[PDB]
Parts: sequence; structure tokens; C-alpha cells
Amino acid sequence: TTQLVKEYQEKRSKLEKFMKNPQHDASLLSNSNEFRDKNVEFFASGGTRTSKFDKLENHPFLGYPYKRGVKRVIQHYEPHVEAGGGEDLYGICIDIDEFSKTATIVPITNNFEGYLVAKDSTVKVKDKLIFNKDGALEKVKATINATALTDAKQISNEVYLVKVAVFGNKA
Amino acid sequence: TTQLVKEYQEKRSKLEKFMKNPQHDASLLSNSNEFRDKNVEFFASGGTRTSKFDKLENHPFLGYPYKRGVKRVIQHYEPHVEAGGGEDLYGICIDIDEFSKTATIVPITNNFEGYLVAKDSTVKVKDKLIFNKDGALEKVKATINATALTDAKQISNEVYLVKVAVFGNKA
Amino acid sequence: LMKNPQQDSGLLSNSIDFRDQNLIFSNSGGVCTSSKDKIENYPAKGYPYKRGVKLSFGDGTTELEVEAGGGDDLYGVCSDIDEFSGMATVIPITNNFTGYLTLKKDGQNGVNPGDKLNFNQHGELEKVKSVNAIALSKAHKLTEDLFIVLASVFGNRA
Amino acid sequence: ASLLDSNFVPINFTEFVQAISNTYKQRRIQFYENLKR
Amino acid sequence: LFDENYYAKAVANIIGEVKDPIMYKWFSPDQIEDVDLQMGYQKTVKWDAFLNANPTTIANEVNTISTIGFSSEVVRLNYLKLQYKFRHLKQTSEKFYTSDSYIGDINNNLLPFAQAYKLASSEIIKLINHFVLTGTVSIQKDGKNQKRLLPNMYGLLNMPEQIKEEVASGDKDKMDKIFEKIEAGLSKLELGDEFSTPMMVIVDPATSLKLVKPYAAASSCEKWEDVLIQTIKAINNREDVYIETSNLLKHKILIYPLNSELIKFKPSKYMLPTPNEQVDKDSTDVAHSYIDFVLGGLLATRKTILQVNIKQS
Repeated sequence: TTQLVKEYQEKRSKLEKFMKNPQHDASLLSNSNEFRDKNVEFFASGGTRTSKFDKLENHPFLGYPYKRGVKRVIQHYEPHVEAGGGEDLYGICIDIDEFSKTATIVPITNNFEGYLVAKDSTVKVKDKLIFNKDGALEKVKATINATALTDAKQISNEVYLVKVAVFGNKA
Repeated sequence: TTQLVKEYQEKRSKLEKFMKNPQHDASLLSNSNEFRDKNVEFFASGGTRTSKFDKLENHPFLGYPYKRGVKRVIQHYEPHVEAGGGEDLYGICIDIDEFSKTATIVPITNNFEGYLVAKDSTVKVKDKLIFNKDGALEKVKATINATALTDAKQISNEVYLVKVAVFGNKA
Repeated sequence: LMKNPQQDSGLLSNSIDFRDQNLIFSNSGGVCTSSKDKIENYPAKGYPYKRGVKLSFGDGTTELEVEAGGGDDLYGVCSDIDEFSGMATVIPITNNFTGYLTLKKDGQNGVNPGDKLNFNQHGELEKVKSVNAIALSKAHKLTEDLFIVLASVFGNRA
Repeated sequence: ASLLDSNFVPINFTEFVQAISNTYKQRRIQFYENLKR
Repeated sequence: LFDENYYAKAVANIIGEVKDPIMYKWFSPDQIEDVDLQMGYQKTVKWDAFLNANPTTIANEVNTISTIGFSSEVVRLNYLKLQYKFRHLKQTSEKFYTSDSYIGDINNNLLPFAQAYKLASSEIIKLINHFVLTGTVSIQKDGKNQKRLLPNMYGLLNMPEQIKEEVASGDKDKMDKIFEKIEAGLSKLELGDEFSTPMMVIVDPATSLKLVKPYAAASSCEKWEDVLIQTIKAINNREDVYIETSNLLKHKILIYPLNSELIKFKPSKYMLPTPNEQVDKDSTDVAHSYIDFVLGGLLATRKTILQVNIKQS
């Protein structure tokens, strides 16, 4: 009974760790009256600077590709976006509707400026970054040109957010 | 992610097994038009026959004492009720409320007729039953006089409900 | 060789079924179209319809035109032609595109969804280096020498 | 509040949408009234 | 509004020309009930009582009485919203494409808004009907490349926990074998006390042609259709049985009751095609418009639908 409840808590915490906006009821309110450094959060969807004429495509997704580089995988069902990088990079996931399980992707043809998941806390400003197999950004085979604007910021044991601008492909 | 979801479902099922009326969302309406054998379920609270002059006491509980014999445990907080039998039996828990964590219990001085948890499926009609250390009824040194009215009926892997009339203590 | 068949038809069309009624050569544009897409038009040399185009320069008296081509000279993808004015609608290589494009009549059976594609000298897609194109379906044959395929083009690669 | 009524004049898109759903519902009711198996 | 939004006025005039869906014939008037939302989920609670022991005789004085219990079940229905875009001519540009016999650009396949909307609406309705009967969304006659949908979104053909029978490939032409499976499926049906209700049968045309053959040496004055009607009447307590032909099905037979208490269709009030206010406009004569429609809302009881699949391999 009690052990079952504890296991339920652990599983719920582990599952909600990989969630954009997990629903956690709190016993008391939090104080965030200061207006600085409130943007570094896992639920901060979209980008820091967004243009009216940006191209957004919604696709079914497998796994959790939120704030990660995505590739197209074709299976019978329609093709789906999966968290991955390398030479297969098609775009980056900037939003996810979990009810419909639909991920929104900005194509690599468009330029983006915003926070993305990093491999670890070894990223500094003015660094060249590459998307790994898991869709995470790692310090430098850079087929694309992405530069880090800030340092790696830690929210959880594996949640590392870094402000990066991606502006196409190299040659 | 999907593995975490599967583990969460497993732990949720394990927790919901030990619950009066677990809340589940189903895609279909189960059909039970047959009015026979529609009362042998774990959510059937109370007793088969209930008198207006029955004495009911609500107490804080530890563990899950639902449909089990309970005993008073003193620990600072007020004393609670824990599932147990033997010579320490105080009463039998006939109802439960998990929101307030309050168990509705009939004292041992008041006779009862209803479905209670049995240790296993080795109980027949006209059998003398004793409450074990876990508060479950097992076939027979019986301090109380409880006789099985029906045979053990299985609903879950360990859920065994048996119709029993308890009418005091022996000598 | 035309957006609309030059020869007329002797038969009315049966508008009953709703499935697989889009694999026609007259289907212009893209299957999924963004309202924020950049659309250009140019004078057309030849018939670059449903083909990759490249810039063509004449003597200098007349302006530049677009001709079916690929390789190192790929400028975009033609998605529409107005025959009266000879204006070819071209979507730049810098813009994402998803639609039906001409496929090379060689190994068209070997084309499967998820296969990397590159443009040839005649503006025809072929199975593979410098252009990011992925086939989303199998080759559909509209004529003994005409094969189309659903492909997505999302810019050049390194 | 249906498109069948000529006297009805929607003021905004929301009323127009509500009239459409009412119009569909009335047609469905009318169909079942005139349906014979 | 109609003095400002021409497109809204055009749809209002053209809305009467769109034909009613064929799915209405598959359900009784009482089985369809509209709900009010666009996307999300709804919950339904069904309450049931039960008797906990034998009744007690009221003789002399007694205060110990038997008890009647209660229980409830909750079912969650998922909905979805989808949209399509279509191009057309700008209203001010129609006069420059009007002809003596038609309006539009034949060479470039451009239509006035009214005509384009009517055709687009008709195509959407066909897809709506396909989903209701089959539970799947696809535009390929092969049936592959399906759009992945939400859980708790099922049609009549894919509803879980229902009776499914498979006719072997070698007996695909043997009508006796086909009826053998149907009877077995009819036996396994569990209608409870609501068995005294009309029933509905849906068959593909190929199966429909096989039915109209004389009933099998050979006999006369009786068809395989009537044999099926009698067999279904054996379980619905001699109630009415209806048969319908749908080209959507392929070598499949669907049997389900027409009782709301067993199967109920609760679709969104915005399920049918609805125009969108957003109208893209440029300097050219080409405009774009959007149409919205909602999917979901089918609820059925466990083991009340018989699905016979005739393997054509």
C-alpha cells in the first residue's frame, strides 16, 4: 500500500519531468514579483524573437521531441517527426499539443532564435553547436550553422536550456 | 518516455487494486442487464441487511482497512484504526472515505451481515471463521463467532469476498 | 507536356469517389501550402512545369528567363505556368516546398518513401548530395514517359 | 435563428456560425421526418 | 454582416445546395444528439442499481431490512478539429472572368467562391461519412497512409470489444459458410434486456448481389436475404430488420442494434463543414479560404456489434 503509493509518486515525477507543462498542484503560491530571469523555464514555448512571416508545420510525433531537432521518419500511417539530428535534420520542434500529440516544427529553411535543449553544461557564449542523434545541442562536421548566445542553464538533472540562433546550413 | 508511461500504468493499476471505488475512464459501456449476481463487487459498501439502530463510528485509519477487521492503535495525534484481528479486534470496517481518510466501522458489540475479505478460497458454507493478523477471515480458538454464509468468490488476483454474519464474541 | 491536356475528352467525369483523385498532371501548387510563402514569377524558356528551374541569360537585349535544370545551378522549383502569358510560377530554393514533382524515368520502381532525391540536369528528381529532397511516396505513372512523385524540398545541404 | 429564415440577418460571424449549425440541425430533423424504410 | 462580408453572404445562399450526409440513414432519430464544443473530451456517467440480498417479509415488528446498492461508470469521448484550404477568385475579379456559359478560368482551374465552396463542402462530407462508418481517415483507395487519430475515437468498423468473425478465403463464394459465421456471431451477441429492438445491417455491394440470389439442390420463393432477416429476427424478438448497401465497405457485413440505450451517436454541433472568417487576400485575383469540421462522438456498449470480414485473399 504505502510502497505502492511511493512507487506511484516516483513514476509520476519521472514521467512529468519529460513534460512541457506538467500539472502539479501546490499547497501554496510562489513569489515571482521580480521581473528578471523569469523566462528560463521548460514551459517557455515559442522563441525569444518571432517574426510574423515564419513557417510552422504540425506533424504527429513519436517520443518527446520538445525543444529538440527533429527528423522525418516514414513508416500504415503518415510520416512522423522524431527527435534526431546529424545529416537527417529537417527542423526543430518549438511546441507540442499533448492532447492531440501534435508537434509544431519550424523548417531548417527558416531562421530561429530561442532556447533549446543542450547535451550538458559545457556550452559557453560564441560557440559552434551541432545536433546529436538525440536532437540535443552539443559543442563542436557542422552541416548547419548554430551559435550559442548564452551559457547552459540548469533546471533539472538533465534539463539544460541554452539560447541559440540557427540560421540555415553551412557548405 | 513510453516505457515510463507503461510503468506508470502498472503502478496505477497496482494502487487501484487496493481501492474501494477506483476511478477509471473506459471507452465502452459495460452491460449488466442480468439482475442476478450484480452485487458481488469490491465497491459494494455497507452490509446486505442494515438496521436503522446500527451503531457506526468514523475513525482515522492507517493502511487500507476496507472490508476488514480493525483494531485501535495508540501512538502526538489521536489513536487510529489498523487492519488486524486476533484478541485485539475492536470492530470491522464497513465503509471508507479516502478524501478525508476516515473509516466507518461497526463495533464488535453490534452484529453484522455482509461481504468481507477472506484469506484464501478454502472457505465453505457453515464454517467457523477467525480474523487473522491482517484482518482477513480464515477458516478455523476463536474469540468471536463468525460463520460463512456463502463460498469464497474471486474478483481480482487476491480479492476474495465471502458473505459472513458476525454476532459477538465466544466464551 | 502541358498543364491542361491539349486533346479534349470525349467523356464526362464521374464525381462519386473521393479517393486517389489527385494524381493528375493538372494538379498545380503544393499539397500543403503556407500562407507565408514567397512566390515569384519569371519568363519561361521551354516547359519547366513541375521541374527544378535555373536562371537563363541571353544576349542582354531581353531580361533573364528560367529553364528546367538542376545541379549546381538550381534556383528554385516551378509549381505553375500561365500559358497565355508564358509566366512560370517559381518557389525559391530558400522556401520549403511539398508537392508532386517530375521523376526520372529510370529506376522509378526503386523510389520508395524516405529516399533521398537530387535534381538532374533536366530538372527531374532522381535517387542519390547538395539539395535536401526526400520522397514521401512511390512513383505514380501518368504516361508511358511521365512519372510524378510526392517529395519535400527544404533547401540545400552541406 | 436559421439560414432558412429570410428575415434573419446575422450581425457578426458568431451569429452566422450559430445559424449554420441550427440550419444543419433542422435539415437533419426534416430528413428523419420524411424518412421511410 | 451580410452588407460587409460578401463571402459570408455567398455561403448563406449556397448552403441549401449541399446534400444531406448518407450517415443519417444508419441511425435512428433518437440515436443522434448534438453536443456543444469543438475540440476536447466529454464524460458521461451511467448509474445502475443492484439488489444485495433477498427481500424481507413485513411481519409483526422488524427493523432489519435488505439493501439496494448503486454503482456508476464514466466513459470519455475524445473529439478533434480539422481544417482544409482552397483557392478561388476574388469577388471583384469575377467580372473579368465571366463568360456567356460559365464563370471562372478554365486554363488555370480557378472558380468563383460559391462554386468552389460547394464542391469543397461535398468532398469533406464524403470524408466525414467514411470516418463514421470505418473509424479511419484516409484519401487513398488502398486505405493506407492513414492520419493517426486520438484514442477513444472509434467508428462502427473499428470499435473494440465487439464480436468479429472472419470467413476463410477458400469459402469466400460459399454463401452457406458465410451464413454459418453470421449465425455464430449472432449467437455471441449480448443485448441484455434491450434485445427487443430494431436492427440494422450494412453490406458492400458485392455481398449485396450474393444475397439476392435464391436461397439454396436449390429452392425458390425465398432468397438468402430473407434467410438473414429471419435469423436476425430470432434474436431481436421478431423486431424489424433493415438492410443497407454502402460502397465504402469492402467484403464486410455490419450488424448493430438501433437502440439508443446501446449505441448512441453524440457528435459536435460543428461537425459539419463550417466556413472560417480568415480569408487570405493579395494584390492578384487569387484568394484562399478555410473550412472547418469536427470529428468524434460515437458511443457504444460492449459486445453489441457483429463484424463479419470475408477474406478475399
